[PDB]
Amino acid sequence: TDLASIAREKGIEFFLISFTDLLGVQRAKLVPARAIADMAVNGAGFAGFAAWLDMSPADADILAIPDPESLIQLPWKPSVGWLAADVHFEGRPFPKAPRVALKSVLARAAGKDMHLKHGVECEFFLIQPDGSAISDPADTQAKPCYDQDALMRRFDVIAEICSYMVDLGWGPYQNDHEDANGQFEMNWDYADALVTADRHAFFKFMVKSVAERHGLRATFMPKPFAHLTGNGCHTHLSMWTAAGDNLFEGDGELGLSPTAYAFLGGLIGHAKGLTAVVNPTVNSYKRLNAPVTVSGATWSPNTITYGGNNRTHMVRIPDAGRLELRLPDGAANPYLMPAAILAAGLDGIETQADPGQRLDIDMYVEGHSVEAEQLPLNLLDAVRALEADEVLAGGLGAAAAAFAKFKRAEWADYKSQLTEWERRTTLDC
Amino acid sequence: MTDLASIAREKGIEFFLISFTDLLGVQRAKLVPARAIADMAVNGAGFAGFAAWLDMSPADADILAIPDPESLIQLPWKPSVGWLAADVHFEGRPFPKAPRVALKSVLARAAGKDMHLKHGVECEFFLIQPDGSAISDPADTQAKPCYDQDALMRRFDVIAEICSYMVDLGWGPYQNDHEDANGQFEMNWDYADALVTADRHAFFKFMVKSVAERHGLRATFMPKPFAHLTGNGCHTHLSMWTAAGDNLFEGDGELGLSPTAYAFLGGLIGHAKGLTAVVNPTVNSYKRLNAPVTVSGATWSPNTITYGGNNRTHMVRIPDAGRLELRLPDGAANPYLMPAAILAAGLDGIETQADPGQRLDIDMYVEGHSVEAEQLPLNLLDAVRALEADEVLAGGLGAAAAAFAKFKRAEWADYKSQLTEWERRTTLDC
Amino acid sequence: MTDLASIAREKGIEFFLISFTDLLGVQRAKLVPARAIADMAVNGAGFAGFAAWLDMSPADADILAIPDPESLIQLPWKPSVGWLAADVHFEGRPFPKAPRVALKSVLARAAGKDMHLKHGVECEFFLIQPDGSAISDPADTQAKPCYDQDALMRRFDVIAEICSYMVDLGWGPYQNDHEDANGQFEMNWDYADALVTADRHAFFKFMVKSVAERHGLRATFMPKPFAHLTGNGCHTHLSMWTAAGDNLFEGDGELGLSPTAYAFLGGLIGHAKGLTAVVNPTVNSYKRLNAPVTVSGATWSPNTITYGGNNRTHMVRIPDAGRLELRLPDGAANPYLMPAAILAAGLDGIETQADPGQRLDIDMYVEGHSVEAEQLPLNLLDAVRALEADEVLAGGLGAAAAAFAKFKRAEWADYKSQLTEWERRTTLDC
Ligand SMILES: Nc1ncnc2c1ncn2[C@@H]1O[C@H](COP(=O)(O)OP(=O)(O)O)[C@@H](O)[C@H]1O
Ligand SMILES: Nc1ncnc2c1ncn2[C@@H]1O[C@H](COP(=O)(O)OP(=O)(O)O)[C@@H](O)[C@H]1O
Ligand SMILES: Nc1ncnc2c1ncn2[C@@H]1O[C@H](COP(=O)(O)OP(=O)(O)O)[C@@H](O)[C@H]1O
Repeated sequence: TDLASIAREKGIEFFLISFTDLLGVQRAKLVPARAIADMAVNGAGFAGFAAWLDMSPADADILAIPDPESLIQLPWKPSVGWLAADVHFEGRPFPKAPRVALKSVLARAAGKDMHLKHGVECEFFLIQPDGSAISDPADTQAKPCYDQDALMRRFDVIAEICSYMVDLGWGPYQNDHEDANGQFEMNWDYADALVTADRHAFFKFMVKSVAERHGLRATFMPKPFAHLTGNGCHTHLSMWTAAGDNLFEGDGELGLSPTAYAFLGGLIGHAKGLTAVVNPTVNSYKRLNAPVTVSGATWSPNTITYGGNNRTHMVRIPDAGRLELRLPDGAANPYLMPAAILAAGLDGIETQADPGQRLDIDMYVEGHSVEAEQLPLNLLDAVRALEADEVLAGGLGAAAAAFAKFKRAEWADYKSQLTEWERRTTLDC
Repeated sequence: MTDLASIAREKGIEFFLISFTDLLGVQRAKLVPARAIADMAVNGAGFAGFAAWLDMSPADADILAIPDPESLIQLPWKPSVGWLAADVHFEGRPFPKAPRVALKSVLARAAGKDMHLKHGVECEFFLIQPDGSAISDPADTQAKPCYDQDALMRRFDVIAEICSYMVDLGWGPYQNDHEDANGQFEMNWDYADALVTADRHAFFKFMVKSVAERHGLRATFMPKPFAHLTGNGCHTHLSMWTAAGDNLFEGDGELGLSPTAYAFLGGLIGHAKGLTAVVNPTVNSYKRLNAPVTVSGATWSPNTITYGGNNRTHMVRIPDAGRLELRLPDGAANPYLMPAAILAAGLDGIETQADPGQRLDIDMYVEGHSVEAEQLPLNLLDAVRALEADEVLAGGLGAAAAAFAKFKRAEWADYKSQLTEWERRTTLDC
Repeated sequence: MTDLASIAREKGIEFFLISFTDLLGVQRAKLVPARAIADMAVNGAGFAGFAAWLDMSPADADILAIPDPESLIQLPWKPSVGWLAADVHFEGRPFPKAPRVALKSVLARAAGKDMHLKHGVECEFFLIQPDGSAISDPADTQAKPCYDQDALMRRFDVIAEICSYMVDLGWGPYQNDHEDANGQFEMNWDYADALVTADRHAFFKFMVKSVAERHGLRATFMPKPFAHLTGNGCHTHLSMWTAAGDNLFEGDGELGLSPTAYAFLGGLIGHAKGLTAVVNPTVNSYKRLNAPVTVSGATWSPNTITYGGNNRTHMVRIPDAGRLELRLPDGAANPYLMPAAILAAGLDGIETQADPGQRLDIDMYVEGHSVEAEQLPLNLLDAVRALEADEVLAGGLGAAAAAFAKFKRAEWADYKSQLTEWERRTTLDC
């Protein structure tokens, strides 16, 4: 059926034709039902220059072509229908647009009968509308993870959103209060990478929208509070044949196949550059200065290492037939992130990359001793690692170079800023 | 035969709170939609143990909290949610550091000797301002406020609502009182098998806190929340039953007690110091009014390792034939570790035919200065040392004891850096 | 022949400040009454080194700070007090981690080759509100404020007072300027033997801070105290003299320089990265305005490892025949470690006949994007790594280098936990 006919059936009065730009910003146009047919076929016009797409004011408008299978009637306002879209420029999918970049990598893998499936653990904070503190002043204890009281104190927003995911058929299965005061997580079933990526982009918008409707605010910022741990976006990954078999399932260590370990080998070999994409902000690189590893230290790995059922590494092996990449944070682009991961993975497969030795230790503690390689310490270094990484850069195409340019400009901006701390500690130098 | 998915459908349960109690008594829970409960009930809900008070490592596999379907409680103030108590499992086995698991281990040993602990709890709590700075009722001020009719009825709405919930839940509530301190209250219900009472105890605190907050108030089970007032006890009533339904404490001796009851009592006396660490488990548990002429609420807490008689002045009171009341525990006492440690002490007393000593039919707050009675530990650190040195208790509670002690010493080091306003005001001019 | 007790009597000195500079540039001092100075001058003033920035242990014997009687300065704003610079001694020997001692070691090596470093410092500073939140003069606002006559005279009282002090002290002050940033100032004086200039540098900062505060203001030598303004340089002028009084940098080559000057310059270029760590020693030292069209005060700091010519756009300027100006250092540069590290780099250049490369007679803020010039370290951690990897510098400064690096990494770990308002505002909606 066409979108126009569905608009009539479901009572949809407007569609949000939406695309994700290089910085993860949701760009959208609100079009009345009477216009969906024309837009569905010809796309909605946007001036790509006004988004983060590294285009020119003199370029022809991009046409964003809605994927009708992505359709989501806003559960809090069903008369509006959300669509994810592919940005086209001059008659071709635009390779700097993240969803397009992802579909390209997916296409290469599918051509080898390898279909990436993933699921995302999107931690977020519920905070005051002005952003200055968490939403619950009573959520204060040192180890608040899974706090029953605080969890239920936010039952209304959490349960409302969860029920929405049930109805949407995402298979939500748990809601938690996470490690930091004010921090939460709502998990749902993994799916085909494109499906999960669309849900991911929609989910952030749904959480922000519902929080705001309850007089609160949600943030997926990696390190919103100086005194608390950060928002991870830990990602679970597996590769499937079209016929429905999990290629990662095998008879090797921990129930993993050689394909799984070669994929993991790409993740390891490509970790430095991968960091730039999945920890994509200046803020992504801040850490509590704590010798005694906080309860939430696990939100982020420090070392290019794996694995085991061990939340202390860059890659965890939770179970047979999957890998968990713990590297990504809450700012990770829903499309660029799976795309860059897949590019690194496929390469590991094609080069039969060796992931090295599994470390069955606590990398936060007994891993000071080990000569494990360290992850990039800031945005600029991660970006340089990305540019120097030919497989990764070539994997993502022109998205990589445009991304790197935006991040360098953010870096320059950042370097003009003063922290209160440096003023306090240097004024009397 | 208890199928959670089917009950969710019958009763309109949209979410379950799969919950467990950690070593510090904190309620840890995950909110799972009904569509996920079958899987969770069989396999458990995963939690990173490191993130709770379980003395685990960041690198450990997640624990799996396996819900006890029999504990199910639809939240009376929000029936679409079903609360479940759970046993922490680690590496395919029950996790001995988890309080509910520690308790079940002791009960199993007792049950193997055909001895079944039943207890009831007197969970005093205060109703206070949301910011915690004062009691909830500024008109509750009189020097002797206990059982004040006015103040009690002024909080009729919160108390009656919670009591009605307990009626419907089948706990057999039978009385609600204003207790000894201004702002202090208590709601009693029927004793039951220890695990049943423990689960109810854990749920009860959550219910009182939740309902208070819905009414714009706050509840606290803190031992000594106000410097000018007496404290929250968790006085505990105890009896031991055969599988066939006989109360072993019932007998022909003094006050209607059997020698078994007296030997159990003997274990409580013998293990008192270490017991204090578990049932008075916070730095705050050791604060006391400095009054030369006693006080109305002095009874909230015993000072001496003594019993008994129908006398609220001792560590152990004999309220009636067939039971002992341990008056030691305070409101911070872990709902599971407390019955566990008490049972460990009492089983040892029975096994050794422990002698409880002389019953003192005197007022221990007065006449108990004279009597050469042994004093209870005066602070957290001394209690913790007595616990670590107590083989029966430490061994009885398993690894839970050592982890508990490590946590308490860390709290103690924290406490030792703090300054009271008093010491500043009285020492600044030294 | 310089007797402190006798001078105290002649000149009315009631107290001495026996002072030393630690690795972070902090002035450590003890206030001793005149009656004690003889003993202190011979034996030194005791300090617990652990309590200053000297990377020592609580268990170490106190260091003894032995005052250099020749450094004596009666505080011009309070002549009853006599300031003395001191060498830190530990276990009967000069302490190599102490900056003044580190500097004297390098000078001794240079002097052993009949090479005597003389330098002068351009110590920019801002005059600011006592609370540090803004510059001291709310009327100093114009986009190009450099040498503003109005704003300069509006602070005539503090500037003239300090200048007069420098006149009486014999430093040969010759000019006072409003510098490039609003609120920024500079007071120049004659170059001198390196140790003399270093002592004066240390005293000067203290004098400016002290006099500003007496006038209800505050002075700061912080590199980048205001986000909207350029920074405080400590541009340093350098020449090397024989004992007989000849300036070795003077010669017949380009711009009146000898091959010795060019080889010295070659060492500055070769050792630039590591040098950056010492003379730009704070996290704050690496902040910069983000302007596409340069700025009036852009010159406060070089971006590239290049020279030279009478050109304020490079890391090294050749102001005139017979000297080099290193523009690298900022206001946080340790008065002793900075000349020490510079001299270590320059002596190596002379020893290796280091090639400085091509002089660039261009505007490096503009035309220096094109030129394939090497960039200076972009942050503290990278500078520190370059320093640790620099054998000549690390070896030249001795244990002072390693301790310095340890301190800077610790500051860095501290910095990495901080959030700017900018990143919160631009990332909260990610
Ligand atoms: N084979 C798989 N491939 C990709 N993602 C998966 C796979 N299996 C599960 N996931 C997803 O991983 C995420 C985390 O699952 P979860 O069972 O909570 O992991 P764990 O309990 O081990 O931490 C969920 O979104 C889940 O659906
Ligand atoms: N045989 C028993 N064993 C354990 N607890 C009991 C027993 N009998 C009563 N209790 C419980 O003791 C608690 C207090 O009972 P209560 O009659 O109010 O004591 P009293 O009036 O003597 O002070 C209640 O929870 C009650 O159910
Ligand atoms: N031969 C020299 N060696 C070291 N420093 C010198 C030498 N000559 C002058 N200086 C010092 O350099 C600093 C700057 O001098 P100045 O004449 O104002 O430089 P310019 O005007 O070229 O920018 C002063 O402290 C000055 O005394």
